[PDB]
Amino acid sequence: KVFERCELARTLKRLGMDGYRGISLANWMCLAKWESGYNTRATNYNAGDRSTDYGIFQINSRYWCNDGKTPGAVNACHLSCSALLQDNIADAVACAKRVVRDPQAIRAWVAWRNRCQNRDVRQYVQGCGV
Repeated sequence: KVFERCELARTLKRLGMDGYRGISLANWMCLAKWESGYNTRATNYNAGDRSTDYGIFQINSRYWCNDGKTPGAVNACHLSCSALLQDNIADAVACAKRVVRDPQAIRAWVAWRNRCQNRDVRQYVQGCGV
């Protein structure tokens, strides 16, 4: 599913993401926007290390979910990577929360550092009623 901007903002809010571990909803929107264009079925293979990024937040198979084909990978969110390709983002949100409970928090995603950090992200939630 490809979410429309405000549709996703309210969906994330309902899921408890607004201010989760100090991360504003606007930051999560900026992350999903740059990672997948709000697309839950997006996938990106990384030929260099044999891992794959899954779903709306492009969560990597090396450390977060199990796809059974990534060498010596672990599964910190304890989910099948398939769970990250659902139209319903509840599991992807639970996993994204798991990711930010680590030392780097939101900085775990390089795309967030490149396109969201120290930037005006207000735009992402404007007019969405969140």
